Amino acid sequence: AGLSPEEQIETRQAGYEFMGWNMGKIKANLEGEYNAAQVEAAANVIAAIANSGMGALYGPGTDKNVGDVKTRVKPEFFQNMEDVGKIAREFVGAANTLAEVAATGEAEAVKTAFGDVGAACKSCHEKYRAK
Amino acid sequence: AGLSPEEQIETRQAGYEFMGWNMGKIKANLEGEYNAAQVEAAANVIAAIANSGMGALYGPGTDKNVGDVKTRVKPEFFQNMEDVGKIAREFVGAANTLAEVAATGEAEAVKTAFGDVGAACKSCHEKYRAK
Ligand code: HEC
Ligand code: HEC
Repeated sequence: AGLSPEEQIETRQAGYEFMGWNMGKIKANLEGEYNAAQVEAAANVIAAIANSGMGALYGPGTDKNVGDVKTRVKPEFFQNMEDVGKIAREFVGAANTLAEVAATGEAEAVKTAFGDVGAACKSCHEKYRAK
Repeated sequence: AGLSPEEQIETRQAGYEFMGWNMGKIKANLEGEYNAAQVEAAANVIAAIANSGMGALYGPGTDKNVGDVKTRVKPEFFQNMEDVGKIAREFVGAANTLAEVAATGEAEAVKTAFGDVGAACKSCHEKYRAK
Protein backbone atom coordinates (compact mmCIF):
# COMPACT_ATOMS: atom_id res chain seq x y z
CA ALA A 1 0.00 0.00 0.00
CA GLY A 2 2.66 2.66 0.95
CA LEU A 3 6.42 3.16 0.33
CA SER A 4 8.68 0.46 1.68
CA PRO A 5 11.68 1.39 3.97
CA GLU A 6 14.18 1.07 1.18
CA GLU A 7 12.06 3.32 -1.06
CA GLN A 8 11.73 5.97 1.60
CA ILE A 9 15.54 6.00 1.93
CA GLU A 10 16.09 6.39 -1.84
CA THR A 11 13.48 9.11 -2.11
CA ARG A 12 14.79 11.35 0.75
CA GLN A 13 18.27 10.92 -0.71
CA ALA A 14 16.90 12.03 -4.14
CA GLY A 15 15.35 15.10 -2.54
CA TYR A 16 18.55 16.05 -0.79
CA GLU A 17 20.66 15.45 -3.88
CA PHE A 18 18.37 17.61 -6.06
CA MET A 19 18.64 20.43 -3.52
CA GLY A 20 22.41 20.10 -3.66
CA TRP A 21 22.40 20.65 -7.51
CA ASN A 22 20.31 23.76 -7.08
CA MET A 23 22.55 24.98 -4.25
CA GLY A 24 25.59 24.61 -6.51
CA LYS A 25 23.85 26.57 -9.28
CA ILE A 26 23.20 29.53 -6.94
CA LYS A 27 26.91 29.45 -5.85
CA ALA A 28 28.10 29.35 -9.55
CA ASN A 29 25.90 32.48 -10.33
CA LEU A 30 27.18 34.35 -7.27
CA GLU A 31 30.73 33.76 -8.39
CA GLY A 32 30.46 34.05 -12.21
CA GLU A 33 27.84 35.81 -14.26
CA TYR A 34 24.73 36.31 -12.22
CA ASN A 35 21.57 35.30 -14.07
CA ALA A 36 18.63 36.38 -11.91
CA ALA A 37 15.99 34.11 -13.46
CA GLN A 38 18.21 31.01 -13.08
CA VAL A 39 18.84 31.81 -9.42
CA GLU A 40 15.15 32.37 -8.84
CA ALA A 41 14.25 29.01 -10.31
CA ALA A 42 16.92 27.23 -8.24
CA ALA A 43 15.81 29.00 -5.01
CA ASN A 44 12.29 28.04 -5.81
CA VAL A 45 13.24 24.41 -5.88
CA ILE A 46 14.90 24.57 -2.44
CA ALA A 47 11.87 26.31 -0.87
CA ALA A 48 9.51 23.71 -2.51
CA ILE A 49 11.53 20.70 -1.29
CA ALA A 50 11.96 22.24 2.17
CA ASN A 51 8.14 22.54 2.38
CA SER A 52 7.47 19.09 0.99
CA GLY A 53 7.14 17.19 4.22
CA MET A 54 10.20 14.98 3.99
CA GLY A 55 9.57 14.06 7.63
CA ALA A 56 7.21 11.47 6.19
CA LEU A 57 10.21 9.64 4.57
CA TYR A 58 11.73 8.81 7.99
CA GLY A 59 9.22 6.10 8.85
CA PRO A 60 9.83 3.04 11.06
CA GLY A 61 12.51 0.66 9.65
CA THR A 62 14.44 3.43 7.88
CA ASP A 63 17.10 3.80 10.47
CA LYS A 64 19.13 0.98 8.96
CA ASN A 65 20.49 -0.33 5.68
CA VAL A 66 17.75 -2.35 4.04
CA GLY A 67 18.52 -4.68 1.13
CA ASP A 68 20.77 -3.07 -1.48
CA VAL A 69 20.07 0.34 0.04
CA LYS A 70 22.40 2.13 2.43
CA THR A 71 21.40 5.01 4.77
CA ARG A 72 23.73 7.56 6.28
CA VAL A 73 21.17 8.67 8.89
CA LYS A 74 22.47 8.37 12.52
CA PRO A 75 20.09 6.51 14.94
CA GLU A 76 19.93 9.66 17.11
CA PHE A 77 17.77 11.33 14.45
CA PHE A 78 14.96 9.05 15.64
CA GLN A 79 14.95 9.54 19.57
CA ASN A 80 15.78 13.32 19.03
CA MET A 81 12.67 14.27 17.03
CA GLU A 82 11.94 17.64 18.75
CA ASP A 83 15.50 18.82 18.00
CA VAL A 84 15.23 17.54 14.41
CA GLY A 85 11.83 19.36 14.20
CA LYS A 86 13.39 22.62 15.34
CA ILE A 87 16.38 22.47 12.85
CA ALA A 88 13.79 21.52 10.19
CA ARG A 89 11.73 24.62 10.96
CA GLU A 90 14.86 26.87 10.89
CA PHE A 91 15.61 25.31 7.46
CA VAL A 92 12.12 26.06 5.96
CA GLY A 93 12.37 29.62 7.29
CA ALA A 94 15.82 30.12 5.69
CA ALA A 95 14.65 28.38 2.46
CA ASN A 96 11.58 30.58 2.25
CA THR A 97 13.64 33.73 2.74
CA LEU A 98 16.08 32.67 -0.06
CA ALA A 99 13.10 32.30 -2.44
CA GLU A 100 11.84 35.75 -1.46
CA VAL A 101 15.17 37.57 -1.90
CA ALA A 102 16.00 35.61 -5.10
CA ALA A 103 12.82 37.25 -6.46
CA THR A 104 14.36 40.78 -6.00
CA GLY A 105 17.25 39.94 -8.40
CA GLU A 106 19.81 41.54 -6.05
CA ALA A 107 22.84 39.31 -5.88
CA GLU A 108 24.23 40.71 -2.64
CA ALA A 109 20.98 40.08 -0.80
CA VAL A 110 21.01 36.54 -2.30
CA LYS A 111 24.67 35.95 -1.00
CA THR A 112 23.49 36.49 2.59
CA ALA A 113 20.31 34.35 2.36
CA PHE A 114 22.26 31.55 0.62
CA GLY A 115 24.80 31.55 3.50
CA ASP A 116 21.95 31.06 5.96
CA VAL A 117 20.44 28.20 4.00
CA GLY A 118 23.92 26.56 3.82
CA ALA A 119 24.23 26.89 7.59
CA ALA A 120 21.01 25.04 8.09
CA CYS A 121 21.99 22.15 5.76
CA LYS A 122 25.28 21.90 7.66
CA SER A 123 23.89 21.96 11.22
CA CYS A 124 21.55 19.05 10.56
CA HIS A 125 24.37 17.06 8.84
CA GLU A 126 26.70 17.73 11.75
CA LYS A 127 24.41 16.22 14.30
CA TYR A 128 22.48 13.60 12.34
CA ARG A 129 24.30 12.32 9.28
CA ALA A 130 26.98 9.76 9.70
CA LYS A 131 30.71 9.84 9.03
CA ALA B 1 27.21 24.11 -12.41
CA GLY B 2 29.21 22.49 -15.29
CA LEU B 3 28.64 18.91 -14.10
CA SER B 4 30.39 15.65 -14.93
CA PRO B 5 28.36 12.95 -16.79
CA GLU B 6 27.97 10.96 -13.56
CA GLU B 7 26.55 13.91 -11.73
CA GLN B 8 24.13 14.73 -14.62
CA ILE B 9 22.66 11.22 -14.74
CA GLU B 10 22.46 10.97 -10.85
CA THR B 11 20.79 14.41 -10.58
CA ARG B 12 18.23 13.96 -13.36
CA GLN B 13 17.15 10.62 -11.88
CA ALA B 14 16.98 12.28 -8.37
CA GLY B 15 14.67 15.05 -9.73
CA TYR B 16 12.41 12.49 -11.44
CA GLU B 17 12.23 10.14 -8.42
CA PHE B 18 11.37 13.07 -6.16
CA MET B 19 8.62 14.27 -8.59
CA GLY B 20 7.23 10.67 -8.64
CA TRP B 21 6.94 10.65 -4.81
CA ASN B 22 5.00 13.90 -4.92
CA MET B 23 2.70 12.71 -7.80
CA GLY B 24 2.00 9.59 -5.67
CA LYS B 25 0.97 11.85 -2.76
CA ILE B 26 -1.49 13.81 -4.92
CA LYS B 27 -3.11 10.55 -6.21
CA ALA B 28 -3.34 9.27 -2.57
CA ASN B 29 -5.23 12.43 -1.62
CA LEU B 30 -7.57 12.16 -4.56
CA GLU B 31 -8.34 8.56 -3.80
CA GLY B 32 -8.52 8.84 0.02
CA GLU B 33 -9.48 12.04 1.70
CA TYR B 34 -8.12 15.22 0.55
CA ASN B 35 -5.76 17.33 2.52
CA ALA B 36 -5.63 20.52 0.49
CA ALA B 37 -2.45 21.80 2.08
CA GLN B 38 -0.61 18.54 1.35
CA VAL B 39 -1.69 18.58 -2.25
CA GLU B 40 -0.49 22.24 -2.64
CA ALA B 41 2.96 21.47 -1.31
CA ALA B 42 3.30 18.35 -3.59
CA ALA B 43 2.07 20.39 -6.61
CA ASN B 44 4.57 23.17 -5.92
CA VAL B 45 7.43 20.59 -5.95
CA ILE B 46 6.32 19.33 -9.33
CA ALA B 47 6.20 22.81 -10.87
CA ALA B 48 9.50 23.94 -9.24
CA ILE B 49 11.36 20.83 -10.56
CA ALA B 50 9.60 21.17 -13.98
CA ASN B 51 10.88 24.77 -14.06
CA SER B 52 14.42 23.96 -12.83
CA GLY B 53 16.12 23.64 -16.17
CA MET B 54 16.64 19.86 -16.17
CA GLY B 55 17.35 20.09 -19.94
CA ALA B 56 20.85 21.05 -18.67
CA LEU B 57 21.32 17.51 -17.36
CA TYR B 58 21.42 15.80 -20.80
CA GLY B 59 24.87 16.99 -21.83
CA PRO B 60 27.47 15.01 -23.95
CA GLY B 61 28.56 11.63 -22.66
CA THR B 62 25.33 11.13 -20.72
CA ASP B 63 23.63 8.83 -23.22
CA LYS B 64 25.21 5.62 -21.87
CA ASN B 65 26.29 4.10 -18.52
CA VAL B 66 29.22 6.03 -17.11
CA GLY B 67 31.14 3.74 -14.88
CA ASP B 68 28.71 2.00 -12.69
CA VAL B 69 26.15 4.80 -12.95
CA LYS B 70 23.41 3.33 -15.05
CA THR B 71 20.89 5.33 -17.13
CA ARG B 72 17.55 4.34 -18.58
CA VAL B 73 17.40 7.05 -21.31
CA LYS B 74 17.04 5.63 -24.86
CA PRO B 75 19.60 6.95 -27.51
CA GLU B 76 16.55 8.26 -29.39
CA PHE B 77 16.16 11.09 -26.87
CA PHE B 78 19.31 12.67 -28.13
CA GLN B 79 18.31 12.26 -31.77
CA ASN B 80 14.93 13.84 -31.33
CA MET B 81 15.55 17.03 -29.54
CA GLU B 82 12.68 18.89 -31.40
CA ASP B 83 10.20 16.28 -30.22
CA VAL B 84 11.74 16.28 -26.68
CA GLY B 85 11.33 20.10 -26.64
CA LYS B 86 7.64 19.84 -27.62
CA ILE B 87 6.92 17.29 -24.86
CA ALA B 88 9.00 19.18 -22.28
CA ARG B 89 7.16 22.51 -22.94
CA GLU B 90 3.77 20.90 -22.56
CA PHE B 91 5.04 19.20 -19.38
CA VAL B 92 6.02 22.49 -17.71
CA GLY B 93 2.68 24.15 -18.85
CA ALA B 94 0.73 21.27 -17.30
CA ALA B 95 2.88 21.31 -14.10
CA ASN B 96 2.37 25.03 -13.87
CA THR B 97 -1.40 24.64 -14.14
CA LEU B 98 -1.36 21.86 -11.49
CA ALA B 99 0.31 24.19 -8.95
CA GLU B 100 -2.06 27.04 -9.92
CA VAL B 101 -5.23 24.91 -9.36
CA ALA B 102 -3.96 22.96 -6.31
CA ALA B 103 -3.64 26.30 -4.52
CA THR B 104 -7.45 26.77 -4.68
CA GLY B 105 -8.17 23.59 -2.75
CA GLU B 106 -10.70 22.47 -5.45
CA ALA B 107 -10.27 18.63 -5.51
CA GLU B 108 -12.29 18.07 -8.72
CA ALA B 109 -10.26 20.67 -10.64
CA VAL B 110 -7.03 19.13 -9.21
CA LYS B 111 -8.22 15.77 -10.55
CA THR B 112 -8.11 16.84 -14.27
CA ALA B 113 -4.92 18.95 -14.05
CA PHE B 114 -3.21 16.00 -12.30
CA GLY B 115 -4.31 13.79 -15.22
CA ASP B 116 -2.70 16.22 -17.70
CA VAL B 117 0.69 16.25 -15.96
CA GLY B 118 0.50 12.44 -15.66
CA ALA B 119 -0.11 12.22 -19.43
CA ALA B 120 2.92 14.38 -20.13
CA CYS B 121 5.15 12.15 -17.88
CA LYS B 122 4.11 8.90 -19.67
CA SER B 123 4.30 10.49 -23.14
CA CYS B 124 7.97 11.19 -22.64
CA HIS B 125 8.60 7.73 -20.98
CA GLU B 126 6.85 5.87 -23.80
CA LYS B 127 9.20 7.29 -26.37
CA TYR B 128 12.47 7.95 -24.48
CA ARG B 129 12.92 5.78 -21.39
CA ALA B 130 13.88 2.08 -21.50
CA LYS B 131 10.98 -0.39 -21.00
C1 HEC C 1 17.97 17.58 8.58
C2 HEC C 1 16.93 18.44 9.27
C3 HEC C 1 18.57 17.83 7.28
C4 HEC C 1 18.50 19.01 6.52
C5 HEC C 1 17.85 20.34 6.81
C6 HEC C 1 19.28 18.81 5.38
N1 HEC C 1 19.78 17.58 5.34
FE1 HEC C 1 21.07 16.78 3.93
N2 HEC C 1 20.79 14.94 4.80
C7 HEC C 1 20.28 14.69 6.03
C8 HEC C 1 20.39 13.35 6.36
C9 HEC C 1 19.90 12.59 7.61
C10 HEC C 1 21.01 12.78 5.28
C11 HEC C 1 21.27 11.31 5.09
C12 HEC C 1 20.02 10.67 4.45
C13 HEC C 1 20.14 9.17 4.23
O1 HEC C 1 19.13 8.51 4.39
O2 HEC C 1 21.19 8.62 3.90
C14 HEC C 1 21.22 13.79 4.35
C15 HEC C 1 21.82 13.61 3.09
C16 HEC C 1 22.14 14.56 2.14
C17 HEC C 1 22.77 14.35 0.91
C18 HEC C 1 23.26 13.05 0.33
C19 HEC C 1 22.15 12.30 -0.40
C20 HEC C 1 22.64 11.02 -1.07
O3 HEC C 1 22.93 11.09 -2.26
O4 HEC C 1 22.73 9.96 -0.46
C21 HEC C 1 22.86 15.60 0.31
C22 HEC C 1 23.49 15.96 -1.04
C23 HEC C 1 22.31 16.49 1.21
N3 HEC C 1 21.89 15.85 2.31
C24 HEC C 1 22.20 17.85 0.98
C25 HEC C 1 21.52 18.81 1.72
C26 HEC C 1 21.46 20.17 1.39
C27 HEC C 1 22.18 20.82 0.21
C28 HEC C 1 20.67 20.75 2.39
C29 HEC C 1 20.17 22.07 2.53
C30 HEC C 1 19.69 22.89 1.39
C31 HEC C 1 20.32 19.69 3.25
N4 HEC C 1 20.85 18.53 2.84
C32 HEC C 1 19.54 19.82 4.41
C33 HEC C 1 19.66 15.66 6.82
C34 HEC C 1 19.36 16.98 6.50
C1 HEC D 1 10.87 13.63 -20.82
C2 HEC D 1 10.67 14.93 -21.51
C3 HEC D 1 10.40 13.29 -19.52
C4 HEC D 1 9.40 13.89 -18.74
C5 HEC D 1 8.42 15.04 -19.07
C6 HEC D 1 9.37 13.11 -17.56
N1 HEC D 1 10.26 12.14 -17.57
FE1 HEC D 1 10.56 10.66 -16.14
N2 HEC D 1 12.30 10.11 -17.05
C7 HEC D 1 12.72 10.54 -18.26
C8 HEC D 1 13.82 9.83 -18.68
C9 HEC D 1 14.48 9.88 -20.06
C10 HEC D 1 14.19 9.03 -17.58
C11 HEC D 1 15.47 8.21 -17.42
C12 HEC D 1 16.60 9.10 -16.86
C13 HEC D 1 17.94 8.38 -16.66
O1 HEC D 1 19.00 8.98 -16.77
O2 HEC D 1 17.98 7.21 -16.34
C14 HEC D 1 13.19 9.21 -16.65
C15 HEC D 1 13.09 8.54 -15.43
C16 HEC D 1 12.10 8.62 -14.45
C17 HEC D 1 12.10 7.98 -13.19
C18 HEC D 1 13.16 7.08 -12.57
C19 HEC D 1 14.41 7.84 -12.11
C20 HEC D 1 15.45 7.01 -11.33
O3 HEC D 1 15.68 7.31 -10.16
O4 HEC D 1 16.04 6.08 -11.88
C21 HEC D 1 10.93 8.37 -12.60
C22 HEC D 1 10.43 7.91 -11.24
C23 HEC D 1 10.32 9.26 -13.49
N3 HEC D 1 11.02 9.38 -14.59
C24 HEC D 1 9.16 9.98 -13.24
C25 HEC D 1 8.56 11.03 -13.91
C26 HEC D 1 7.37 11.66 -13.53
C27 HEC D 1 6.47 11.37 -12.35
C28 HEC D 1 7.14 12.63 -14.52
C29 HEC D 1 6.12 13.62 -14.60
C30 HEC D 1 5.60 14.41 -13.45
C31 HEC D 1 8.25 12.51 -15.39
N4 HEC D 1 9.09 11.55 -15.02
C32 HEC D 1 8.45 13.29 -16.53
C33 HEC D 1 12.09 11.53 -19.02
C34 HEC D 1 10.95 12.28 -18.71
